[PDB]
Amino acid sequence: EEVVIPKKKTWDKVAILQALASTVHRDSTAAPYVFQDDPYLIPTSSVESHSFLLAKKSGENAAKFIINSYPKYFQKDIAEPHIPCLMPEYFEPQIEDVSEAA
Amino acid sequence: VDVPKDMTKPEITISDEPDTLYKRLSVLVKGHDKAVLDSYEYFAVLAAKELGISIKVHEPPRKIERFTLLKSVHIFKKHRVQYEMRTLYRCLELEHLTGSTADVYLEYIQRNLPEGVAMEVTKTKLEQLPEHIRKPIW
Amino acid sequence: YYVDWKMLRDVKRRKMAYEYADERLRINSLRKNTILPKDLQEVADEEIASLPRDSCPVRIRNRCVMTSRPRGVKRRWRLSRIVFRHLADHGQLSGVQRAMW
Amino acid sequence: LSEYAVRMSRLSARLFGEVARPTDSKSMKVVKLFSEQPLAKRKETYDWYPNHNTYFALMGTLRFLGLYRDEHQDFRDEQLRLKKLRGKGKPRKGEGKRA
Amino acid sequence: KNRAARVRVSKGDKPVTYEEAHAPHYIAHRKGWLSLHTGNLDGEDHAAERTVEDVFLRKFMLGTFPGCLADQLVLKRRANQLEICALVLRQLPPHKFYFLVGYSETLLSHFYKCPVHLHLQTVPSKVVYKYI
Amino acid sequence: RRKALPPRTEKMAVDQDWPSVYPVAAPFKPSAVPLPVRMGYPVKRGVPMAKEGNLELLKIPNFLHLTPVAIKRHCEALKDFCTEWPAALDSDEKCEKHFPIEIDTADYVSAGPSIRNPKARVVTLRVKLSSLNLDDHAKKKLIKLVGDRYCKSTDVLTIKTDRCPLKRQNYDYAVYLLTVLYHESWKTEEWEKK
Amino acid sequence: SLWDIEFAKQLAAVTERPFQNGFEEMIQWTKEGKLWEFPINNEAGFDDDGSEFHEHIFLDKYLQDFPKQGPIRHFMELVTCGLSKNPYLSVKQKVEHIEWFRNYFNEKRVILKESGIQLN
RNA sequence: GAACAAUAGUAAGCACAAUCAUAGCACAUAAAAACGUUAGGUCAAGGUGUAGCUUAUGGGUUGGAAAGAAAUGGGCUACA
Ligand SMILES: [Mg+2]
Ligand SMILES: [Mg+2]
Ligand SMILES: [Mg+2]
Ligand SMILES: [Mg+2]
Ligand SMILES: [Mg+2]
Ligand SMILES: [Mg+2]
Ligand SMILES: [Mg+2]
Ligand SMILES: [Mg+2]
Ligand SMILES: [Mg+2]
Ligand SMILES: [Mg+2]
Ligand SMILES: [Mg+2]
Ligand SMILES: [Mg+2]
Repeated sequence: EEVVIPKKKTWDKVAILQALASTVHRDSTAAPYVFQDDPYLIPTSSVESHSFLLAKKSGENAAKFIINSYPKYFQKDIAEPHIPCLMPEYFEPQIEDVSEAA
Repeated sequence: VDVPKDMTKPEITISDEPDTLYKRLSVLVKGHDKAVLDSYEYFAVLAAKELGISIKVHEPPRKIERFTLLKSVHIFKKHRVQYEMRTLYRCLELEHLTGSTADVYLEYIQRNLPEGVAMEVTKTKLEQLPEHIRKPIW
Repeated sequence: YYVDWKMLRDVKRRKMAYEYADERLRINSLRKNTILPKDLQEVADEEIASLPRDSCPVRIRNRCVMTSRPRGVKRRWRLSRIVFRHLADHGQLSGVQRAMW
Repeated sequence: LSEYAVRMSRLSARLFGEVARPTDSKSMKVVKLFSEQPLAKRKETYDWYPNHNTYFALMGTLRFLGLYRDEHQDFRDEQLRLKKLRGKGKPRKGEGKRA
Repeated sequence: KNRAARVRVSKGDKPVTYEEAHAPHYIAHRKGWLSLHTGNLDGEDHAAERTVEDVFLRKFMLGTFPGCLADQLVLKRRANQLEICALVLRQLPPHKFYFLVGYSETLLSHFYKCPVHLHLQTVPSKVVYKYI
Repeated sequence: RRKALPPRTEKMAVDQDWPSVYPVAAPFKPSAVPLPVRMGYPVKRGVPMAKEGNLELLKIPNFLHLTPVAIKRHCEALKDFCTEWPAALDSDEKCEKHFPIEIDTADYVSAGPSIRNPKARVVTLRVKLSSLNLDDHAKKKLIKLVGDRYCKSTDVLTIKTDRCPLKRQNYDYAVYLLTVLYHESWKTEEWEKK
Repeated sequence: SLWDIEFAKQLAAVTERPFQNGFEEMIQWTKEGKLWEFPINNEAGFDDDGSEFHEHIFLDKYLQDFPKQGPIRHFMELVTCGLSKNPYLSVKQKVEHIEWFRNYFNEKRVILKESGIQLN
């Protein structure tokens, strides 16, 4: 009659992180987060800003190309949750003789 | 002057399930240096006082693990090199916690945990009695 | 390649021990007991002797990861006493410092 | 030691999941054989040595592709080139002893 | 004479860094550790894996950025994400620097099955602490 | 072509908010830090090195993203997620009589790709025998059934379960152990009369 | 359907943008699965095939195909007790050990008969 | 290359010292101890310049690597 049990609140795994993000707005004298904060790497013009992002994406794609071309160098998994996003992707079909499965 | 509007878009729902109750929450943070632990303790108590948790803080005794190795490469045992590993502990005690309050506190605690320290969390879950012990006769 | 032919043999020994771990455990369960009659214990001993030599966990040697030094290694870091000092004196290992007391 | 205490201990072991009937210490070893993981199955044992072949192959492939620059291998190649130019190279297999 | 992690004094004209100018017995007294992780605590485990990952990162980054690296890297391990801080001489164009950092951020992540952050600080030259 | 860009220090406003530039943990980039800080052992005729190119400042973990203003701003948004602790259990005396069962659960966090910790499966159960419906014979039988797991000075029964792989399985097994220990303490068999 | 994926990738291209804050970086990585689920639990991602404590502690239901009064029960109760207290093995893995014992005992029939004690 | 009631000595720097650690000082200990001497020890922690092996000085399996005529160094046990 005196014991009071409150109810629980269920939220998404990223809802609290979005609540944290809502507190901080965009800075005035700060470069966008994707570019390196070092002044020697801070872009000066719009063409330089586009070129730096394009070069970084080209390096990311080149690394992914090596990862896909040599899967055996990344087959060993150390992370317990087994995140599949970082696993190499296979371009070869599994079955070749069976027409239906090929 | 360019402040965005309507930036707060949370998704909070109140489930009908009773909230979990906790008696005592012990947080033992272990590290190598003392300045990092002191700053972390100040941050934790400042965060807890705003939420109204009445945090208790005390410093458990440190532990120093020492070992000895050969100084030279091939043959010199009279001369040795001794290495030391210090481990300092800080204990934060929380009392009268709820399931959601503990979760939201640990969210702001663990996300900002320093790289050079680790944390052990002990929870005293509160329950009244199981269903088979209320008033049974075999 | 690996550091040494000895390390290349040791990793094969560890792989074989991992492969034959369960079978050896099951056989030893039949040898380390007194409830079972002694007639089948001799057959179990023959079966465990018929196993490949590199299957027993007694052949593994805890060598250094970097230099494969058979002795003078620490189990916590799996490194020899010299590589450990070389890495610690550069400050590359957290919490490790010269003992002064 | 009484029959009542023996029965109490036997029932306590049964309810706690321990060994019910009395058994000898030498036969108790089989209990520990299964209660704990074997040495050969431990992660600190079967994953002691990292796969040096993977690291070496990946680094060599990156060096050949043009991403990693291995000073040690470059020095080895330079010394081998200089030795071969001097005149003492690697003999062909099958002719070192006979030819 | 002690010779571990000790640069011998020349006639008085060689440039040395702050980390190099301090003997290993000054660790935790005047200079800190180059890497931070929880594996070297008292009741923790998985220290050899962290050490081998750290040394592989050192050797990989040395070849990844040849001749432009100023000093030793800083490897911070904080909640499953690994931060790598480096000081690099401004010898390479930013176009190539962004290519290299984008390559590494994905290669190391896919190799160690964990998120990584890479931060570079450009310096005009190596910072001199003692006599130069 | 070489370019040298001045840092943000000349552009930082005096009253500009700090958490906007350091929202999360950062490697302490000197270009975005307007505070001139000298760290390092000074020379006999020199001064400690400045923030530019100083490895000492980069080695240490920076708390620039955890200033008190940022902490207050963050906790103002986090106040919406927590629930209010009931005031009916201000003192532990009422908590003992309302929720006599105590479940000690251990949680660990460590930096690295792995999450499994063998000490996470440990769940401890603490029950005060003064809050149960045990009779004299039931209490006397239960004390001897549990043995050393129950103390006389404090009169608190403790259950230490680690057999189950999962923490939830260990908790369920502890509850089952408590249930069977309570139930079988009331059954009197034929060997009790001797 | 291929057209559903074709329309979904167009939506994904518009929704995807370069990160402006580390908070957004962490949100996206957490949703993808790279970041740990806070608050961190050492059992996240592992469910042990959804088994409970009664699939681990209680294994006497697998000893039906054994002599009840013979030494086989005395031997197997110890291995069942060990498996129950073993947290490193799964319920299916213990089934393999007990089935291997069943197969071995039922295969070695001459020795158990010659031992002088009747066994099944 | 020096005379303090001063006669050619200024001197960055490395050493010494100070500081640091043995959770308060002081002491003590610990730590540190430059340039060089002993072509001192270590190709067998690891890589290595030079000179030598490639159906072998390379790579694998099995079985053996004793024993004490004798001398000596360092420790434990005692001779009460
Ligand atoms: Mg070698
Ligand atoms: Mg001078
Ligand atoms: Mg003192
Ligand atoms: Mg003194
Ligand atoms: Mg000394
Ligand atoms: Mg001194
Ligand atoms: Mg000599
Ligand atoms: Mg010699
Ligand atoms: Mg050699
Ligand atoms: Mg030799
Ligand atoms: Mg002798
Ligand atoms: Mg001696």
